[PDB]
Amino acid sequence: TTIFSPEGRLYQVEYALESISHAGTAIGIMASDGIVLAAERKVTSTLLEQDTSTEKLYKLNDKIAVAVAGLTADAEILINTARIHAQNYLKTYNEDIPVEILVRRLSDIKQGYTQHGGLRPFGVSFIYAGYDDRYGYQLYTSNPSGNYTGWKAISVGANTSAAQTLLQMDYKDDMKVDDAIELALKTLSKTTDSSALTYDRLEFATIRKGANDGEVYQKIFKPQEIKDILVKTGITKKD
Amino acid sequence: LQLTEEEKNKILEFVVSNLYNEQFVEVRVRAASILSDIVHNWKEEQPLLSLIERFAKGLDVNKYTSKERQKLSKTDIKIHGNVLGLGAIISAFPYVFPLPPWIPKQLSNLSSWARTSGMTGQAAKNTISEFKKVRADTWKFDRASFNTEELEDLEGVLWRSYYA
Amino acid sequence: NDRHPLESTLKNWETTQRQRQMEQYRQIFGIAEPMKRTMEMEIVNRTDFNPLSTNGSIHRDILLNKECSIDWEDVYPGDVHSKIEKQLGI
Amino acid sequence: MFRNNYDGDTVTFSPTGRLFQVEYALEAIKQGSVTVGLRSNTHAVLVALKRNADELSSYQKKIIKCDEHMGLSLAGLAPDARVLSNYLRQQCNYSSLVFNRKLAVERAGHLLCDKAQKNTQSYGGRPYGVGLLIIGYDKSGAHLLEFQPSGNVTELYGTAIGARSQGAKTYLERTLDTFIKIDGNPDELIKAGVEAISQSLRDESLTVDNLSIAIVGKDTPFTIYDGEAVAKYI
Amino acid sequence: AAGYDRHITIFSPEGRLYQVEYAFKATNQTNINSLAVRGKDCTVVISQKKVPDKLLDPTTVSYIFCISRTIGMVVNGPIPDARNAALRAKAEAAEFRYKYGYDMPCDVLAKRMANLSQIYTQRAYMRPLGVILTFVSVDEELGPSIYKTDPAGYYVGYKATATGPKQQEITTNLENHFKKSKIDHINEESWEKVVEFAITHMIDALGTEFSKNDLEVGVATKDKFFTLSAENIEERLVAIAEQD
Amino acid sequence: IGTGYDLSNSVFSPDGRNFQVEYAVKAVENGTTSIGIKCNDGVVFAVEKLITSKLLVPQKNVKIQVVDRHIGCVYSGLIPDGRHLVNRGREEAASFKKLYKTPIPIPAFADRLGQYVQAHTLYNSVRPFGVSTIFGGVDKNGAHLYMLEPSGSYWGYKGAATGKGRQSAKAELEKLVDHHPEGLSAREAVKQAAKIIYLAHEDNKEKDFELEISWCSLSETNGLHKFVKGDLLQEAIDFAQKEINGD
Amino acid sequence: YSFSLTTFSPSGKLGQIDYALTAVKQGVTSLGIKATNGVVIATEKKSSSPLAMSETLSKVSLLTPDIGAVYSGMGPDYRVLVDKSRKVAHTSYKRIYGEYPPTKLLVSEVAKIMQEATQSGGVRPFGVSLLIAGHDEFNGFSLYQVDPSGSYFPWKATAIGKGSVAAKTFLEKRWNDELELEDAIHIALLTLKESVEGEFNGDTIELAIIGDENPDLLGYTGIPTDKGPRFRKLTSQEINDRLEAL
Amino acid sequence: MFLTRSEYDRGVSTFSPEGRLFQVEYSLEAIKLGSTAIGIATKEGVVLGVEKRATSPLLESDSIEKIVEIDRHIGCAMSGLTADARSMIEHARTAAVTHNLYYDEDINVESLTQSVCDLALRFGEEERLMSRPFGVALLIAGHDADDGYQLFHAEPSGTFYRYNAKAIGSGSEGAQAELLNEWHSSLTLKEAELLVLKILKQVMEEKLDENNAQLSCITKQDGFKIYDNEKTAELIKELKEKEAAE
Amino acid sequence: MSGYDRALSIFSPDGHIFQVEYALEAVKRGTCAVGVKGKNCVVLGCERRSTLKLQDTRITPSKVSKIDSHVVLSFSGLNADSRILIEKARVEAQSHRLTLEDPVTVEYLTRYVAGVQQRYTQSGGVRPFGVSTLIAGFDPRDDEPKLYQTEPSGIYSSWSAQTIGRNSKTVREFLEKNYDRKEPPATVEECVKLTVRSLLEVVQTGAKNIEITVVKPDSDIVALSSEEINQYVTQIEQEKQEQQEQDKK
Repeated sequence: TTIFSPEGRLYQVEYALESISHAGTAIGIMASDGIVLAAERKVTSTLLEQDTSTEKLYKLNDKIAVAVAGLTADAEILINTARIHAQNYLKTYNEDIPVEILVRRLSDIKQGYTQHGGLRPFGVSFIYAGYDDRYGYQLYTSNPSGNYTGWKAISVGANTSAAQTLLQMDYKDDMKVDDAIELALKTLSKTTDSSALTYDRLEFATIRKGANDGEVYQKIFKPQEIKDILVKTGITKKD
Repeated sequence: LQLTEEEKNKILEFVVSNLYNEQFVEVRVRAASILSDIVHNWKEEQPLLSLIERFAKGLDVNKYTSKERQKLSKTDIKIHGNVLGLGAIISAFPYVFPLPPWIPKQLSNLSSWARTSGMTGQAAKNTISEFKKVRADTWKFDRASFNTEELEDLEGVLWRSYYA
Repeated sequence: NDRHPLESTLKNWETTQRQRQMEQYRQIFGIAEPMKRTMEMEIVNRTDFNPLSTNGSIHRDILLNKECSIDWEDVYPGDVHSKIEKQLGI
Repeated sequence: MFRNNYDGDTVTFSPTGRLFQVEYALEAIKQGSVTVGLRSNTHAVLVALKRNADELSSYQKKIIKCDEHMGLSLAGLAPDARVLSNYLRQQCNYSSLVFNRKLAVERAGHLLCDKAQKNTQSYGGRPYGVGLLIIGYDKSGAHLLEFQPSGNVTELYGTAIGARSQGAKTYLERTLDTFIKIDGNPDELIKAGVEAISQSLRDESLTVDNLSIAIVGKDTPFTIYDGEAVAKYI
Repeated sequence: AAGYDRHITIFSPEGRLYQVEYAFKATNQTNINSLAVRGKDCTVVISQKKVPDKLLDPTTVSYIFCISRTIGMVVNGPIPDARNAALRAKAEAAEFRYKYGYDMPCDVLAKRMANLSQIYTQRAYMRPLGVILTFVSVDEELGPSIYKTDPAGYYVGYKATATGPKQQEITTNLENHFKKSKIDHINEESWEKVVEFAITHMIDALGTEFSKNDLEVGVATKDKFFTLSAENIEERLVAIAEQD
Repeated sequence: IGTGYDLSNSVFSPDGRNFQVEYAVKAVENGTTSIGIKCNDGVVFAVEKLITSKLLVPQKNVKIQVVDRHIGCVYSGLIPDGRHLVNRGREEAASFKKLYKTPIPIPAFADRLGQYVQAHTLYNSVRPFGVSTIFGGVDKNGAHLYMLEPSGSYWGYKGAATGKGRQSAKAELEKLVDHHPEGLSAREAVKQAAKIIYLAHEDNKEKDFELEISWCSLSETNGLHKFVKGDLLQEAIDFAQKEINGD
Repeated sequence: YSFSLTTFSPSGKLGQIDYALTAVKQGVTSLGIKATNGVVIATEKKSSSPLAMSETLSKVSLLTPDIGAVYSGMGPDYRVLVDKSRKVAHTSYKRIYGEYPPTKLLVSEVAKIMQEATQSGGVRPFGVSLLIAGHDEFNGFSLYQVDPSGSYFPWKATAIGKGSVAAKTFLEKRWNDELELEDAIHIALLTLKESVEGEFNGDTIELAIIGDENPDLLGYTGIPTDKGPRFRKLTSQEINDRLEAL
Repeated sequence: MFLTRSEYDRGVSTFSPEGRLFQVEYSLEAIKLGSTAIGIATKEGVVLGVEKRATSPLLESDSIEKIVEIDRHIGCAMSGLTADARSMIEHARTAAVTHNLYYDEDINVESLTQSVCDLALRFGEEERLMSRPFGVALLIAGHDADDGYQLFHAEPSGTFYRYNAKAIGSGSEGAQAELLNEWHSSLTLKEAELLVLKILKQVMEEKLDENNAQLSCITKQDGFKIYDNEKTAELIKELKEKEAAE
Repeated sequence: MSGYDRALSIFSPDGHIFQVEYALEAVKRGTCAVGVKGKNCVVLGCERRSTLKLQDTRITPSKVSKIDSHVVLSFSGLNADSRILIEKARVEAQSHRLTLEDPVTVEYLTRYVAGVQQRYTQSGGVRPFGVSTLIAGFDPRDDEPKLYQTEPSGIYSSWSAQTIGRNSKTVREFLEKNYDRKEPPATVEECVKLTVRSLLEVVQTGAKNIEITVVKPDSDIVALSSEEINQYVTQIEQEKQEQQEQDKK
């Protein structure tokens, strides 16, 4: 009902934070030449359509992606608002939206749903990723409170604490995107509740530069490409 | 349940002599609020009837014409302490259901002072308004313990800016 | 003026057609019928606030008899704090 | 010890059909100083006792004017007596602009009833905490209306409102033929009210500042008296 | 009392809207049984008339309403809630005939009225009406027809629907007639035999004979829904009494 | 474990009934006794008016209200609620007369009056009207008499009684309709109305009263609703007195 | 102003929606299966009386000529969503693109309507779970489930209502990635034969398919460009003929 | 001590069985908890004064000025300062200037007092009624051509009295008793200054000086002015020799 | 209005224990923010919590926020709220010039901010902001430094030095001993040195945690980098060693 606890703390935000603390794990890592996003997906359903095109990971425009921990129903309302804002910026300025302007845009909407008592807050945590000329490769996180922070590597959702410790000891400022592929897969295999990692339990993506000077490219990996980085990395659930 | 009959007696004559404090008016109202706590804890009637007599001696008379009863109410520390002391006795009895017959009688003396538009009458208006407020959940049963003219003497106590 | 003949008519069409309907129901059925219909619409409009959705409401289309009809206004449609401090008064 | 479940909201009914909040709104009239209203065949009169909170304090206003032909007294809530009196003056002006009459005081009664009954029927407010005596004169003669805030009214030859008013009421009732005949000598209709209001003063006294008198009948329009204007009436 | 769950239209832990279940007990506040049947070219509605006080005018007691030229309904529930729902149904038929240029089907009015009941069944500040509405017509698309609508906003077609606090006996006798006859309508070519058949079933089910003033009748043919007067009912009661 | 169903208006109790509309009729059961008698060509209204002080101004405090011109209205219970429902009725009939250029049917004024009262049983933001109305008149179909509840229920009647004395009044109205099955005349209904009202005042013998009566007869008053006064009132008072002093 | 409904319970749960999934769990079962060349959606019709004519209570509904829907839960909630879902398909997509929306865009729009009912004062969430099934030129055949939360899921097969856990276990046991539309119809008729509360025949059972185009059902010839409805609702005689092959 | 609670306490927009509104009544009791403010009206000027609480040296004075200009002929003393006190005062400022530019003359002090009380009846910014309190006690002082030098106690209720002299804040009883025992229609401006300082001395507990006390007056000739610390000091010196002269 | 003052025991009115008191509790839990005036500058300083090892410093927001070319705002309490509170103030100032041919006055940037905070207190089951702020800068065509504090209730006040958030008692105690209102720090360097000494007593570890912005007349706004505040910290720590070794025993 958006009233303070006597400590000056918001009960609804704390309960929304309890909800996302169950909501599946996501890791993001910022290499010297690209960003990696990975998310672990609890497929307890055989008849759920794996090889559906998205669940945890989404495009916001041609150079920005997100991972979702939380309610996917809540996330998709924010994701569409961010997509509309990215194209409305591109229409106005003829230029691609800077990552800080969009990440904090979704952090200002999520704060409003925490102040007015007719609205429940959004049960979603986002690990944003992208490139722009103002900064370069940027990795941000945002949570049900409307707080947002810049990171070199971060986890959200379940098992955050184990994942942050594993990131901290292996992360290097000068590492390449293929080292961040390896690291994010290792971290998730060293954090997972499921017995071993496999291509349908895993959502993956990258924000590389490629060979051509003007390019930045956002491969949100199809299952067969994820099977290749799995067998190359030594996670290798292979015949 | 700790003090004796010589220590509670010292406490009483200290709070009662603070009812006639010649320099402070805030120490005269504070003392009533505490003489109520002394009186509420009495278990027998003979102390209370003698206190009622002490406080009623300056009151309970037609010795004053309305202009004396008015000008004394702006000035006189003695009747101020006696009205505050009798209101302290009345407010010590918030929830006694069959209303003791001395309460209507002593409310009748206070309600003469409640019309007097100064510091002495103020203590009486506060006494009667606090009384009606605590007796607002019993009032259909307590209205029987008063005469018709006594219930009218309880009426006009709120001199608030928004009551016409 | 230089302003299209049809502009002021089509701007106010939705309001005008309901205002005209309520006056017919007052005339044919008495003051109780538009008093009932305006209070149903008040409960539906006033208890249905969500800063990110502006695309009408499902029960308002049932109440307005618009549940199987499209206008050009439904195919061609046209800050959360500014919405909040309009809904509550500033 | 005797909690009432049915007095929280103005919209609740008691199991016996009472509107307790509205009956509590009447008990606010008993919080004011006494005012007395009375009429002959040709004049209506209001006399009102005014309180203060301290001897340094200006006395409270009790009689209000709505138009040359009517006005009112207020023994209840003063800031809420400004809401009704504003609305009555607004209606007097509406009648002179929109109908070119002036608002006959029976019609004024019907409009106050409508406004107070609306407060009494809808959630998210309170009953009015004020009783009004309205006095007026029009084509149907000298008129006196007791508005009670439940949304009701009655035509009366006289009445008293405020604390200790059963005294003044009983004097008007024992001295009615005395004031109903008076007519062309309006000062005895004023002294009739001053005897009546004097019965509610329990050895309090009238003073030049404590008392206000208002009269409205025939040509002489609605007028109010204060200070030495009420010294010849002590 | 479980707080708001029982006093507004919101789900109990079980998933029960107590505002809707209680509104189905309101429909039996009249103590009236009504019966409806389809013939070959007509549909008929027969309703128990209660006038206990000598002081009433029986010409003003009626639970049968003319909704338009071709369509009519009986209501089970309080008369204030039956007159409110009749006035809506009259307005909804009038606006449909204007918008679509043809006469409002009984199926469409039952759906339109049932969609309105779904509002009060979801909005917490709206209560479901305390009435069951039993629409009848001779639709050019579905011939004689019966459609029933309820406080939960659930509506369905019928061939012999009935609402009342003794409705189970009437319904169980109707089901046994339709089981033996196997046609889904009563095969009379004129409405007089249909009404007489509908007064033979309500006598046999309710265990009492009826006077001409203790019975109601409705006659929905093509081009007209209309109500019978007590002498037209007595012609049928006389023909029942001439047969047995 | 609790009964919060009676605190609010848009709520059914477990049995499926609005308890606020059941408490609003208790406000009517405290009201002034009043009746309407329907004749062979009209409607009579009669009321026992309690005079709680001599100050009550005479012949200006009135319980019979003339809705439109061809209809009459007497109500019992919360007086402010009857005034509100009497002013809305006047608006209703004035609208029909400006639009259709004919007086409103009494059956149609009753329906519009019964839909306004039911609308206050829908929403918790308002309470029911704590008043019952008797109203009736002469139109192009002759004489109609209606009685309307806090619930919005209304029916037509041969005679109707409301308020405190309703028991004794209903029993006498039943005697009338039984002795006069075809119906009673206009002059027989005013005399018999006074008898019924005096007999209902036997519940409250110490609370002195006035009788107020009105016509609406096609022959006696050309079909307009009109007040009963003077000799016909005194001829009714003497009938009431000689039959209640039944020695 | 202390105004919302479906607020968070201290364990991180939405509460009212949980009670809305108990209303869904009480409905007559519905189910859906996706095949290699078509899709099937199916349910039982429960009569309030045997005097009721359940040719009037359709439970399986056309959303666009290539998209079908069915429910479990409160049927009144489902009549109101289906007509908004139809209006949405025309106003948002057909009237801008001259072609009907896919079965992922219409499912998103239905789910957006159910999400708005959770995040509101004044309104309870829906008492229905919807199965939406269809075809599109680039996605191909698809089946989705939508719940009172506004969460939507793509499924190979699913069931909802009373018999749903036994139905979902049979659907896991029988589903394979090479089913055809006549096979999926047989599996769906077998699954309802276990979940049926009443009698089992072509009159009590609702069954629809999105399959090949049917140029007969377009009702006008001369335009091959227009292929004709993929959505077809099985006739009561076809259901009885297939129920003779059972 | 013994408990004395009723069931009518804490009622919002509700009457007790006597008619008592307990939210506005409990708001009127806060005239004993504030810092002391005193007003003295005379035929020569309205003397307003407030006791200062000693500040941190870092808090600069203009942050806490409890005597304020509304207009050149009107000023407020407050016993306590809140955002609502500045809201009342800035409404009074905006009301006084909007009056002067619409009516071409200076606002009557009664009419300004009524306009700040109308803000309180609205509860800021539906029928405006006296149900809940707003803000704090103001002593409004001013001078106009029609009703002269006027001191108003404007209360949280939206009602007020004119007073000849009024004290608010923690000296209220002992101050008002000494004011009513001592005030004349013969008070000169000088004697009104020594009288307010004699009253202030007696309540303040501390030794009275130009750092714990503040003075002002409204005069018609000079307008409103807050007094210089040197001027209150030479007045306080004059009080010392007036009592030493006994 | 709190503690041991209780007549005939007690009972509560509408009053003190309220949403705004719990917003004041949220403000006290947010990092320490300080501001001090000088002869012709104003310096605002903040506590960073010590950044985590995987946090990205080059994009991390400067805690002290520029509202306009001559106005600076810092806060303690809820960050999300301060972001929503700075946006309103920034557009309010840009809109000021566009409609008044006048840059926003520091006192109008403080009355507006506290003013909007007061509206979220007043009513509606919309909560007040869990935020308290320092607003500092210069008016145009003036050389007087200004420094205001605002609180969740919408009360505001002017200070020649102030501190808000965690441990602010100990900082205000140090400022009352080291800030003389007759002779304030006469030079920017001394003003910055005073804020670094003031913060060094309360910050978690050292030069990591301090960050400062210096405002000067004529829109000369200037954030100091880590390397510049490291040379201040080092100079102050040199003087501590010098003072200790200048013990005479």
